[PDB]
Amino acid sequence: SSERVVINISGLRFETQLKTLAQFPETLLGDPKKRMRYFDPLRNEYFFDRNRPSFDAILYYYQSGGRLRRPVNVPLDIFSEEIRFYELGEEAMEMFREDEGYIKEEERPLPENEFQRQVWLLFEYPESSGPAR
Amino acid sequence: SSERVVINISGLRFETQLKTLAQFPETLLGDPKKRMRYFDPLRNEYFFDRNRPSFDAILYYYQSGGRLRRPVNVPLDIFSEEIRFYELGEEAMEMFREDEGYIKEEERPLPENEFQRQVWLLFEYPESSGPAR
Amino acid sequence: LQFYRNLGKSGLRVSCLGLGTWVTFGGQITDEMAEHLMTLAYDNGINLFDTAEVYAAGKAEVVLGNIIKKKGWRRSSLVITTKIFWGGKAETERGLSRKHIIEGLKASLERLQLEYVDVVFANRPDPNTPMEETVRAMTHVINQGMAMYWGTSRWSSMEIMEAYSVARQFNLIPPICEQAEYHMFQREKVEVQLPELFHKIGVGAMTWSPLACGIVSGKYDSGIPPYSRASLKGYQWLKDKILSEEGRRQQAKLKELQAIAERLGCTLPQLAIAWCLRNEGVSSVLLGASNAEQLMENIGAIQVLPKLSSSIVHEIDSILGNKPYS
Amino acid sequence: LQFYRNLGKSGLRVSCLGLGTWVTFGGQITDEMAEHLMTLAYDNGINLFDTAEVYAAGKAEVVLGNIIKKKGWRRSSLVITTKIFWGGKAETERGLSRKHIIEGLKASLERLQLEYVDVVFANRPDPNTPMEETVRAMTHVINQGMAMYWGTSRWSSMEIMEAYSVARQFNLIPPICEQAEYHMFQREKVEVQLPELFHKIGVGAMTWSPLACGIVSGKYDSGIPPYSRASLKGYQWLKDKILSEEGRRQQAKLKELQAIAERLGCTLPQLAIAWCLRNEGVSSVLLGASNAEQLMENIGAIQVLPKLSSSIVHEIDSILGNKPYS
Ligand SMILES: NC(=O)c1ccc[n+]([C@@H]2O[C@H](COP(=O)([O-])OP(=O)(O)OC[C@H]3O[C@@H](n4cnc5c(N)ncnc54)[C@H](OP(=O)(O)O)[C@@H]3O)[C@@H](O)[C@H]2O)c1
Ligand SMILES: NC(=O)c1ccc[n+]([C@@H]2O[C@H](COP(=O)([O-])OP(=O)(O)OC[C@H]3O[C@@H](n4cnc5c(N)ncnc54)[C@H](OP(=O)(O)O)[C@@H]3O)[C@@H](O)[C@H]2O)c1
Repeated sequence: SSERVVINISGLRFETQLKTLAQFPETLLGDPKKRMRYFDPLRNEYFFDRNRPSFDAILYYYQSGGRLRRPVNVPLDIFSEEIRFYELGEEAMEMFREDEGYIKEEERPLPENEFQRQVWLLFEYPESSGPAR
Repeated sequence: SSERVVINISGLRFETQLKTLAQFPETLLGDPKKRMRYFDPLRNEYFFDRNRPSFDAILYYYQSGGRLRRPVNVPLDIFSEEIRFYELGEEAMEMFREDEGYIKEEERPLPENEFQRQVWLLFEYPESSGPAR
Repeated sequence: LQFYRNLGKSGLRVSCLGLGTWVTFGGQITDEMAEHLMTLAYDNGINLFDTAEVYAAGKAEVVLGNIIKKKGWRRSSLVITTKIFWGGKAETERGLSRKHIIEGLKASLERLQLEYVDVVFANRPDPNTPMEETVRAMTHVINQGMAMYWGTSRWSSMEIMEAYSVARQFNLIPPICEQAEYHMFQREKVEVQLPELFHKIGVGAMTWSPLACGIVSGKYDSGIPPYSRASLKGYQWLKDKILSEEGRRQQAKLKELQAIAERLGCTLPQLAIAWCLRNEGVSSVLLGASNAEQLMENIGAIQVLPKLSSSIVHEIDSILGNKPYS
Repeated sequence: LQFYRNLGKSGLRVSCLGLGTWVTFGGQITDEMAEHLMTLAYDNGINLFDTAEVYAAGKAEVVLGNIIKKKGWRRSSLVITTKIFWGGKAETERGLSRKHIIEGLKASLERLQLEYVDVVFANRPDPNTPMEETVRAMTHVINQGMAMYWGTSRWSSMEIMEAYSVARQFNLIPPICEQAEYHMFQREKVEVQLPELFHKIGVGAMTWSPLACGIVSGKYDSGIPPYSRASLKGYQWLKDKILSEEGRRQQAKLKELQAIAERLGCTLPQLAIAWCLRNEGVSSVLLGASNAEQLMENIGAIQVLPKLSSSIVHEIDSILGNKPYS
């Protein structure tokens, strides 16, 4: 639909089409049930008592069809929280980090066997034991 | 409460929940008696004829629960004034400075005794006397 | 469990059952009966009576109006509603234009011998009239004291939301209720589309034809009884329905439901009506009745309501096989 | 010191004392007396008279209305108020829905034989009605010329502020007054919650039962006198109060206050009433009186007011031991 949705971010007014939000339905804004909580029937708007600067990027992510660029003026820690909040999902988050210069370290393989773990830990982690040190 | 408070900063409209402000009650906005002066009963908003850019940081400080980051676009002298204005308190101010790269010099120990002061001043401050120089 | 409930989220309190006047008043039954039906219903706590400019070409309003005047009931103890769309043969006598809403409501009020109705409805959506015009007209009649509230009949959720947003945009009054068809064989709108609206903007449902005009009563298990609505002149289309292949399938499903009714110790009409009330989103069910016996039986649906456990509801859904996907 | 004052920050000027009609008019006293009381009060500058749809099932309004008509006083010299909540036995005859506000006010106006009241009140909050609906109904009756202003009775500050914000949101009219209970044994709302509202949004207080129905008069120091409100049929609950352990404690505190009264050269009723007026936030105190003597004495509270110095006020607070924490 092209029915218009008004999202009020701490007083800063945003408007978009419902079909722009519906595009991603796993998200807070894209899911009727999740955003219901924030609806103000007196003013016909969803209200969020949240950081203002971050939002355009969040909205543009829907309008652009996937572009999640952090605004230059917004700290990476505040933005990432906002992303978490609006539930944009792990994919968007990863791409965002990657583009932000953070490389996943993945995970480190584990011995499982009690002995190897016992040994491997003091031969590669001085951290693991005072003896390892 | 979740009763909504509208703060108008030189025309730029901000909204938050009263419980977000009540969080810090020593502050101008958090104290009913202090902000009363700025209330416009015709429009149901508090009006401040004050610098606009600085505010989000000020509001975000309440929403974040303590984060006081100066906006990149705002001069440190104007922001610190705004902080002073809204009465965020000496703690927030110090953290802010520190994070801003200003280290407290604390205070310099004083002799008290008239003689030492008399002497110490011309042996460590050339400033203190023409003779000290 | 509570006999009375809010119409949507408005402050208007209606009984969970109301009495309608379609087909019956000024038509199939004699005004002596009509008075009897209303009297009976009013004495049983029912405060909601629904009519329309279109029923019997206005005579339903005249009869309803006369009874209220003759009985002397206090106007404040009643919730009268009327629905407007088709008010005349002339081009300008139908629709939701400002002209027809004002003129149609004014003429119904005259036939009802009433100063105002509690809720005025748009009997169906109007593609030919801007929402703004309709919403301003409804808001107008309310401000003129011709109605206390307004609602939509037969609109889609999308349209209902459009009326609501148009109302917020222009500082007008939003609708507070949608009058939707609802019974065991027509579940889709009430159980899938209206709930969101109820929770989001407070619009409640006031459902009609809870017995699908008598079809769900079980009275048609063996053919078309004499003097039944299906046998009335003008109601052939109903007759065609019952006897159709789909009609047969319904009647067969009704035989399955009878066992549920007996389990719950009630009659099928009572079960059918109570079923309509199992969900909060429905504010009231408008009943139809051609005699006093029917009304006295149908009112008993209120005793069934507490017994509709999830399990029973599941069982019914299985019998019906038509539970809409959310 | 000023006899007249603004009701809150509105432009409506009322005497600091008004005369109510609960229990008395159309009930405990004879209309001959009622006329006498009003006449007496009006001749003494009192321009405020308060009533309600609920008092004596509407007869209080009928009696008050008759006196005004019989005396011929200029309507513009009076400030008549009426309070609406419980208007009937029927479900739709109570509450703050749009239906009941309009119908209730219209029926009171008919009983009062008046075109309009100066202030219409919501006799108590209504959890079952959206604020928007109530505020739009009140605004409606004002625009229809049925009332000049509206106020809330028995609401919390939170609710009063909600009405005010809802009013600003929809461009409606905010309430201008809250009718709160206030006397030496019920201080919390007026002295802690209402002042903010007075300074912030201009809502003033119009307090009732300044003698806690007679309890604070001292007339119950020795038991329940004959013909006292506590002895009336229907007012046992008051009787239970007086005689209760808490009642006894109050009466004992009243004996302590008597000394204050003598210091100030006045009677206890006069002191009690003047005490209610010591703070700006209170616009007017509604008095109750079952005979002319009581009224003539109570009006004398105005002479006491200038003597309530901080010190006296402190002394009282100590005697009372119930000064609420700000
Ligand atoms: N908003 C709209 O567009 C709209 C549209 C249609 C109706 N409505 C409203 O909804 C109201 C009710 O609709 P409805 O008349 O179709 O309701 P219904 O409950 O589906 O059917 C009522 C009819 O079924 C029969 N009946 C009822 N109880 C019975 C019982 N216990 N045993 C046997 N037969 C029984 C009677 O017909 P017979 O005795 O003649 O067989 C009666 O006239 C209307 O009057 C009107 O107010 C609104
Ligand atoms: N907003 C609300 O919900 C609300 C609720 C209650 C009342 N009110 C308003 O407030 C008005 C006043 O309330 P109220 O009647 O309770 O007031 P009050 O001042 O507490 O009590 C007045 C009663 O006390 C007695 N009395 C008064 N002066 C006396 C005196 N000098 N000596 C001895 N006894 C004396 C009389 O009763 P007896 O002579 O019979 O003993 C008289 O009827 C009402 O009439 C009504 O307009 C509003």
